[PDB]
Amino acid sequence: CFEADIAIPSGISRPDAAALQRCEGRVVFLPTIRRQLALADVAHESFVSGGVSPDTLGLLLAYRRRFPAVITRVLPTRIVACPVDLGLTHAGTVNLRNTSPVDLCNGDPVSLVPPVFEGQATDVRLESLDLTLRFPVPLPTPLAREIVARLVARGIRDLNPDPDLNVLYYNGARLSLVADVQQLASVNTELRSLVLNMVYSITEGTTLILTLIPRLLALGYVNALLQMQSVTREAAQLIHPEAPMLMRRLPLYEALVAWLAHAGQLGDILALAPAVRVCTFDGAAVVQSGDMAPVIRYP
Amino acid sequence: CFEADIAIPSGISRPDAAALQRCEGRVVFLPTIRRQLALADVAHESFVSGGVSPDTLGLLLAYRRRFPAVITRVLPTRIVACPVDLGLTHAGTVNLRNTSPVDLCNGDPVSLVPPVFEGQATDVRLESLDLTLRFPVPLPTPLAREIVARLVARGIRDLNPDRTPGELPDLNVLYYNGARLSLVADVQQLASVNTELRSLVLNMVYSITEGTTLILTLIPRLLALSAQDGYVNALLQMQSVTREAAQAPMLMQDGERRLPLYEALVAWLAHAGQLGDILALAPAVRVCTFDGAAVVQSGDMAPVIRYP
Amino acid sequence: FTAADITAKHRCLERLIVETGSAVSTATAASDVQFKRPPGCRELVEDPC
Amino acid sequence: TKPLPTAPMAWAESSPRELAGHAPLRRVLRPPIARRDTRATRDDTEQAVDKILRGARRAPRYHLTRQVTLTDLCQPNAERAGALLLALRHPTDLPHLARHRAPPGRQTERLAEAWGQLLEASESGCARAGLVSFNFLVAACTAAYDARDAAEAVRAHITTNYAGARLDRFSECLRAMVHTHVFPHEVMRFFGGLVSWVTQDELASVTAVCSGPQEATHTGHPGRPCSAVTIPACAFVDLDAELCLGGPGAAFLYLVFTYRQCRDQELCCVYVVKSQLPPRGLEAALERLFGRLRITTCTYAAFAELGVMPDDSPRCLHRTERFGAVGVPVVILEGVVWRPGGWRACA
Amino acid sequence: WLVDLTTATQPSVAVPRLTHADTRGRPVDGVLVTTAAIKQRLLQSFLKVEDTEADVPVTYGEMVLNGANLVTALVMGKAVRSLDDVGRHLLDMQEENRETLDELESAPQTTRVRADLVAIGDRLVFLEALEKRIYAATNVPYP
Amino acid sequence: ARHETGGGVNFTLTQPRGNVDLGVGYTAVAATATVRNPVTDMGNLPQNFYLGRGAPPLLDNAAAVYLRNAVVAGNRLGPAQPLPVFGCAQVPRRAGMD
Amino acid sequence: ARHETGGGVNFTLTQPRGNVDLGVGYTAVAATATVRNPVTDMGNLPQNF
Amino acid sequence: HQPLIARDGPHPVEQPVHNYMTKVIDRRALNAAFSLATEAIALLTGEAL
Amino acid sequence: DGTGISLHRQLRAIQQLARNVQAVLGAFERGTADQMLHVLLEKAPPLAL
Amino acid sequence: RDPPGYRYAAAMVPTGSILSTIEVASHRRLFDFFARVRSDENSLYDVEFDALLGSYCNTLSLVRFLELGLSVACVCTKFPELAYMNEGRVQFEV
Amino acid sequence: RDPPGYRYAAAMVPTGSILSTIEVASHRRLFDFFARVRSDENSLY
Repeated sequence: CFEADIAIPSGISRPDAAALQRCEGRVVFLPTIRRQLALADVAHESFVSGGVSPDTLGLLLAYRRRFPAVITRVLPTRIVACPVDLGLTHAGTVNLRNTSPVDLCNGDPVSLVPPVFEGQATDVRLESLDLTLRFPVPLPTPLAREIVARLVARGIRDLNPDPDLNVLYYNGARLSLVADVQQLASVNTELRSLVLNMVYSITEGTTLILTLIPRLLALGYVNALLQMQSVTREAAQLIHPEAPMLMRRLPLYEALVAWLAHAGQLGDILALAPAVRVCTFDGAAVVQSGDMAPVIRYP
Repeated sequence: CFEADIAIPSGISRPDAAALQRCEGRVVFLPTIRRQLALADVAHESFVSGGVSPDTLGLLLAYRRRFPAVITRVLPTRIVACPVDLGLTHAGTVNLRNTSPVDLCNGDPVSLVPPVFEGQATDVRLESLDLTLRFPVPLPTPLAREIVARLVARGIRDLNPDRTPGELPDLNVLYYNGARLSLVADVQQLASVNTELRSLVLNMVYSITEGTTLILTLIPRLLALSAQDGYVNALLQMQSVTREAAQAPMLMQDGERRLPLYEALVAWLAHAGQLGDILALAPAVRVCTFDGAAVVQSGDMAPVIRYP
Repeated sequence: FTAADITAKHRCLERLIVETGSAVSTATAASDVQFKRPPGCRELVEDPC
Repeated sequence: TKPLPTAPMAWAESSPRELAGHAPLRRVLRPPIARRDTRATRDDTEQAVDKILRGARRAPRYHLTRQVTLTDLCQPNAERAGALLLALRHPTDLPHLARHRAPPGRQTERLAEAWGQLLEASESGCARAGLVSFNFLVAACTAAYDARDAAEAVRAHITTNYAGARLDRFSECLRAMVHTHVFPHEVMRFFGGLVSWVTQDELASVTAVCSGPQEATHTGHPGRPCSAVTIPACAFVDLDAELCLGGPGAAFLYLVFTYRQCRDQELCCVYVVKSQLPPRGLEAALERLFGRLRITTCTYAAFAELGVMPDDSPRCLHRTERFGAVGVPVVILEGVVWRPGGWRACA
Repeated sequence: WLVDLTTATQPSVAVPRLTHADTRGRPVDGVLVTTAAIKQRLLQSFLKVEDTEADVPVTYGEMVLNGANLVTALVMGKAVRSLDDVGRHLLDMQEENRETLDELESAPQTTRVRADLVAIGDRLVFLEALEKRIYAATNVPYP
Repeated sequence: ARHETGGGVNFTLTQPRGNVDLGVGYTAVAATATVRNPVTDMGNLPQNFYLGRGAPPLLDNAAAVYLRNAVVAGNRLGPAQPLPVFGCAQVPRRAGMD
Repeated sequence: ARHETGGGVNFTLTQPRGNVDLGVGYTAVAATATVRNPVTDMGNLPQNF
Repeated sequence: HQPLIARDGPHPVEQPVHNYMTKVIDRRALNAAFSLATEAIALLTGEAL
Repeated sequence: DGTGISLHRQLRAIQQLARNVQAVLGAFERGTADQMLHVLLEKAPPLAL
Repeated sequence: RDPPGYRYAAAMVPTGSILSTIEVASHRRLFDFFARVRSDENSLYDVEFDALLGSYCNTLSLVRFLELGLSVACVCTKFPELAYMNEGRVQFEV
Repeated sequence: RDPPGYRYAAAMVPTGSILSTIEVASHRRLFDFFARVRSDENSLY
C-alpha cells in the first residue's frame, strides 16, 4: 500500500488521543510521500500560505498540490495513512468514512474542502499539542461538482442582490445546503475569493471574444464558418452585451494570453477530479453516512 | 507494464549508439499501441505529413494524436518505453528526465511541449540510419498552457494581419520564477493555426449562455472592487479587456425556474474551463518524489506518478 | 435482375466454386421449349454464369 | 518430456532476492549500531482449512463488484458469461430535478408520469432495482436507432426471456429522459462483466467484474454449466467497428449514446465503438460519422471508456447465440480488459 | 493438364487398413473416373502409362457395439467408436503432444482384380470408365 | 474464496447442496398446534384511498381539494405531505404503538 | 519474456542473430521466370488534384 | 495444429493456432424389390403339389 | 479439488502447453530457413543486370 | 426444461424399493416426468444412441534446417554472446 | 441449430492422422463446429 507513518508529537491529553482514535478512515493530504512525516506538516496550520488561513479557493489549490492519504490505523505515537495516488489503479482497498450523502456502490468520491458544509464542524481541534485537522468531505463527483458550482452561483447572487439553489434532493431525502444562521456569512466569506475568480474569468472571457470575433473575420474560411454556426448565438450575444456594455488587437492578443491561462487554472482547481472509486463486495452497496466504505484508487 | 519494444535498425555508429544511451527517461510518441514496432515510426521523419514537416503548432496537433511513451531502458537492439497513455500501471513511478530550463516542484502535473525555447538542444541526429529524434520538453501544465497560449496568439494576431503599425507586443517571452524564457518564433502554418484558432473560437462561444448575461451585469461591480480591495485589484490584470469593457437583466426570464446562473457556470466550466487540454495535450503525469526531495533540478530524473 | 437471389447468396469463394459444380438449373431439358423448372426435379447442372 | 534446448524451458515450465533480503537484514542479529572491539466429507473439511493454509501463506488483474437487485429490468439468467451490465442510479428523482435543468417549453411532468407509470407497469423494501443489462437497452432503442430486425432480433430475445411492456415503458422513459435534458447517461454507468448471478425468486445477487480481464474469471468451457464466455456485443447492430482503415494497435472499447432532438423526436442510440484512438481523439471522430447534431441545445453524444482489447483480432461477429428460442447477431470480442473510465460529453 | 488434375487436391487421413492401391508394391493414391470414350482416347495417345492389370485391393471394415458400448447406449444413451482403447488410454493417464496412438491391425486380405492404373506425373492412379461394369443395362444415367 | 475488504481480508465459505424428496406420496405433515399471539391489533383502521392514485379526480378543482383534506385531515394513515410522484405515499408514523 | 498479457500469460521467445557476406564480390544472383498475375488493373484512372 | 515461422522485425509476433471442427455424418438409405409371383408361392411352399 | 475430475483437466492442460512449445521451437528452425532467403535476396542483383 | 424422459434400462437394476403402494396419478405433479402405461406400450421399447465415429488429429512436422538445400549457402555457428556483442567485423586481405 | 461441439477427451486418442497440413479456416463451414484457438483458450478445460 506504501504506508506513510505520521508521528504524533510529544505527550497529548487523554481526550485528544481519543479524538485521533476517531479519525481513522479520514482523508489526509500529506505534502510529500516521505515515509516519515510529522503531524504538524499535515495539520491545517500547515496550509497557511500568505500569512492567513486559506479560504475555500486557497484550500482547493492545496488539495490539488499535495497527496491525499486515507488514515488506515491510528496508533498512539503514530498515524498510518496510505496515499491514494501510489500504486496500481483499482487496488489497495482502504476504508473511508462517509460524510453527508450516501456514497452508493460507485461514483468516484471527490474530497472537497470542508467549509462547503458546516464550517467548523469537522475542525477536530487538539489543544494539548495546539494544532487542528480539517478533513475534506468525501462526495461523489457528479454531486461534488453540482455543489461547488451551486454555491458559487449563490455567491454571485449575493454579490449584488436586491428559486432556491439551496434545497437539494439527493437520493431518499432532500439534502440541505444552508445551515442558515451566520454560517452562510462564514460560507459566503470563504467562497468570496472563489466567486471573484469565477466572475472575472467569465466577464473577461466574453468581452474578449466579443471584441475578437468582430475584430477578426474582417481580416476566409474563418469568416464563413464562424458566422455560419454562430447564427443568432455569438452574434446575437455580441449585440446584446455591447448594448449593455462598452466596446485593440495589440492589447487584445496580450490579454487573450493572460485570460487563457487564468481560465485553465480555474478548470484545474475546479472539476474536483476524483481521487478514488467505491467498489464494494459482500457489502451493503450503499454506505450510510458515517459508515466506513470500501474504496479503490482510480475512478 | 505493457512495454512497447522499439527495434534499433542495423547499426548506428558507435557514436550514435552512445547518443541513444543517454536518451533514457525521455519521451517518445508512437503511432499505435504495439508490441512490435520499427525505430522509424518514432522518428521525426514520421511526424512529416504529406511532403511537409509540421511547424511547432503542428507538432502539438501531432502529439495530440499518437501516444507519449517515456523511455525506461535502452538495449542493444530494442528501446523499451511504456505507453503512459495506457501502461502507466506501475506500483511505483516511472522516471521522467527533466529536459527544460524549468523545474518541476512536487505535485506539478507534467504536460509535454515540442521543443520551444530560444536556446535548446533537441536534435539527436543519428547518421547511420537516416533518422532523428526531437524529444518533447516536459513542463508544468501552468507553464505549458501559458506557452500554447503564446503560440496560438502569435499565430493568430499575425494572421489578422495587424492595419496597426509593425511593432506588436512581445508574446514571445515568458517568466517562470525568475529566468526570462524566450520562445522560438519561426513559422506559422495556415492549417496549424486554423485548427488552433477554430477550436479556440468554437469553445469560447459555447461558454456563453442565457445566464451569462446575468454575469455581464457584474462588470461595473467588479471595478468597484478593482479599487477598494488589494485583492480583486490584483485579479484584474492591468491589460484587462474587462477594464476596457466598462469604459441589464433584460427581463426575459422563462418562467423563473431554470437557475440560469448555475447552468451558466456548468456550461462555461466545461467548454472554456477546459481549454489548455483541448488546445494542447493535458497532463498525464505529476511529479512525485518518494525520497522527499521536493523539486527536480533541470536535467535530473523526475519520479513521476499517474494523472493529477 | 433478381436481387432477392444475388444478395441471398454468401460471399466466400471456397464454397461458390464447389456449388458451381452442381447448381440446380433453372430450366429443364425434358420439355420441347425450355420451361421454368418444375418443382419436383433438380438438374444439378454446372452453370458458371 | 524434457527438451534439447534446456534454458528456454526452466523459465517456461516454471524471490532469491527476498531470500537474500532476509539474509543480511533478518539473519543479522542486534543490528545496527556497533560496539568497538470421513472419506469425502473429511477430505473436504481438511482441504478448506488447508486452502486457508496456502492462501494464508502468500499475500491485481481482477476486481469483482457484487450487488443485489431485482429481475424486473436487467436479468442475469437470460444473459450469459460475457455481458455488459450498466448501473442505474436513484429512481427518487421522478423528474424532481425535471423542475430544473429542464428548458422552458418542456412539460417536465413527462418523466414523473412516464417513469412512475413504469413502476405501475412493473415500493421500496428488501431490495432496489439497479443493474440495467446491455441487452435491455438494445431492445428498448431497437426500433429507435438505425438497423431494424437485426436490432429487433435482440428485442425478440428479451421479450421471450427477460416483457414488452417494460421494454415499452422503459423506452417511454428514455424518450422522456432525452426530452427533458436529464440524459440516459448521467444515469446508467458501467458496472461490469457478469461473473455469476445467484438469483432467487424476484431477487438476484449479481457478481460482476469492476475491472480487469474477463477471460480469466470463472472460466471453464462456460461459467458453471452454462456456455463458454465472451464479451459479445449482441448486435451486428451494435459493435460499430471503427478503424475502417487501421494498423495494429490495441483496439479500444467505448460506450456511446446517440440522440435525436426532434429530428427523430428524442432518439436513443446505444452502441460500442472499437478502434484505436485515445479518448482525446474519439471526440473528433465522433463529431464526424454523425449528422445527429440537430438542434432542430447542442449535446448529441456522451461517451465513457470501458477498456482495452489488447489485441486487435478477436472481433468475431456472430448472429449465432441462443438466449432461449431467439437468435441474435452476436459479435464475439476475444479478450477484454476493463477500464471503467468516466463519462465525457460536453457537446 | 493431367498433373494439374492429379495434383490439385490434397491428401487426407492415412488409413492403414486401406492397403487398397498396389501393384508390385507402390500404393495407388487416386482414382480417375471418366467416360468410356475419354478413357479410351486418353489411353490411346496421351497418358498410356501402365503398371496395371493388377491391383491388390483390400476387403471390408467392420464396426460393432460390445462391452461398455452397449451399457452406455442403453443407459444414458450414447456411443463412441473404439471406447475400449479410448477409455483405456484416458484412464492409464490418470495414474501412469505426441499423441500417436491411432489404431493398427489387420493388414487385411488382398486379391488381384484386373485393374487399370497409370502414372500421371509421379503418382499411381486408377482409370475407371464404369459405364459398362455397373451402369450398363440398368437404365440408370451415368453420373 | 478470499476477497480483500475494508481493513481486512474476507474468506467466504460456500457449500453446494442438492436434494430430492424420496417419496411417491405425502411424507411429512404439519399441524398447527396453538397460537402464540395475534401479531396485529385486530382493530379498526380504515382504508384511505387518497394514498394511491388510480382514479381521475373531481373536475371542480376546489371541490377536489376541499374533498381531499376533509378526509385526509386526521387519518390514522392519512398522507404525510402532498403525494410526491415518487418515494412512497408516506403513511405518517405515530410516536407510540401498543 | 513472461510479461503477463490481457487474458492470459504470454511468453515471448526471441534470439539475437547476425550475418555477413563472405563473398569478396557478387555472390548469389536472382532471376525472374514468369509473371503470376498483373495485380493492379492496368488502366484508366485520372489523378485528381 | 498449424506450424508457424518466427519473424524478425516490426511483424506482430505469431503464436500457434489450433483448429477443432466437427462434421456430421450424412445419412441415407437404399431400396430394391424382387417381388414374387402368386403361382410361384404355391409351388415353392409346397401347398400345391 | 480431489475429484478424479481435477486430474484429467490438468493432464489436458499439460497436453496443450508442450504442444505449443514444440510449435514455437520448430519456429526458429522454420524462421532460420526463412531468414536465409531474405538475406540472400537482399544481396542478389537480377541476372538481367 | 422438457423432461429427458424415463430411463427404462437402469430401471431394470433398481437401487431401492418403494415402500408404499398408492394410485400415483393423484400425485401426478410431484414429478418432472410421469407416464401411466396401462398394461404395455410401444414407448417402453424405444432405444436410441448417437456416436462419434472418429477423431483425426494432425502430426505437426518439424523441419531441422541443417537437413535442407539452403544450408549449403552459409556457415552457421552458435555464438551465445552475440547478445552482449557490439560489432562483428570480418577482414579480407586479397 | 446450435450444432454439436468438439469432444476434447475423445481427442487425445485419435483414430487417424490428417495428412494434409493446410491453413484451415478458409474451409470454414464444411464443419458445423469450427473453433479456432490461438495459443490456447479457456474453453478446452
